[PDB]
Amino acid sequence: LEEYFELIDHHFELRINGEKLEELLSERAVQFRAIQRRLLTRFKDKTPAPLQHLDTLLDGTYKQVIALADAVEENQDNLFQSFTRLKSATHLVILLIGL
Amino acid sequence: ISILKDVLSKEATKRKINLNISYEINEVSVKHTLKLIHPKLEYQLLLAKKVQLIDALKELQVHEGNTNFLIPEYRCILEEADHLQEEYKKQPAHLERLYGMITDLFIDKFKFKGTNVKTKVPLLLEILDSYDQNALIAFFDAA
Amino acid sequence: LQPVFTLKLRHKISPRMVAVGRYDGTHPCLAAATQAGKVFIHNPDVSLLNINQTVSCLTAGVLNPELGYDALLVGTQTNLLAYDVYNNSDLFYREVADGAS
Repeated sequence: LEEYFELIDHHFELRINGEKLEELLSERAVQFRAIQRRLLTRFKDKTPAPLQHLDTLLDGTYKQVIALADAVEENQDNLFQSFTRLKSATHLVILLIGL
Repeated sequence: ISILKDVLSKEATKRKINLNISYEINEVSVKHTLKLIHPKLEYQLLLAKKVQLIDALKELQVHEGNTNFLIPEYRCILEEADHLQEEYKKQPAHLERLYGMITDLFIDKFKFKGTNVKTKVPLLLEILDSYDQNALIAFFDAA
Repeated sequence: LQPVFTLKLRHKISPRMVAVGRYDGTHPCLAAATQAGKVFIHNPDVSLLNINQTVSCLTAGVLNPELGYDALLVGTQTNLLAYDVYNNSDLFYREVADGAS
């Protein structure tokens, strides 16, 4: 009941980190969509105009989104490993309670 | 001291004096002057970098009221956009003055040793367009 | 004198693009260009109109004297749009190709 709780806490820390990463990816995606709509509006327009470095903001946001996606993937893998190890631990704990 | 040397020699040649100069250099003074200059050039470059994106971010500001999406980084610029824009008007004069002061410092600190380095200026201009302060001091000490 | 009324509108007004027009027929309102190519309308609340295009002219007047409404005109370097703000309906959306300066 004490070396068993630390695995639970590791699992839950990974879960919380995943939720944070996902709520950050949400904001990054919203930024990307907004800048993309601005660029589409500039495209549909006939008259020429400076891009005002909107493409640079788009590139920055795209880099942020890719970084966050890779982070979420790695967190998913870590969470899966932690879940398997926790399954083994709780197997042992049920065994030791049934004995 | 370079300006003083030149102007006093000019006055002497005017008034027929033929004075005697004897200078001296602390080999760390250039480092001190460059450390003095560095904050000003850093501030000018940050000024330019923020005012480049001010208007692009303002185009995004007019929609969706900026409740949840704008990054805090550019959110720090959305407020002070006004002061940034009104300082950008005066920035180019300060940048040109700083570049001139740096090139005069370089030319003079090589002139005291007896050299003539009026030719390496464009490389220094390119370095300042990049402005790697450590590469800047390296170019100062090396050539 | 003294300003008989004052108010602060949060939108940057483009300089030469301002008009006053009774867009409700008897209720005068303010039409003024803004950044991003949007034209705002102050009724006495501000209402936005997505021109989605950099405005270059703006006026307001009586274009058909049969009715008593002011028509909001919006010119762009390649377009020209009359707008009945009350019953939102284009009076005419002409494409100039010479510009609206």
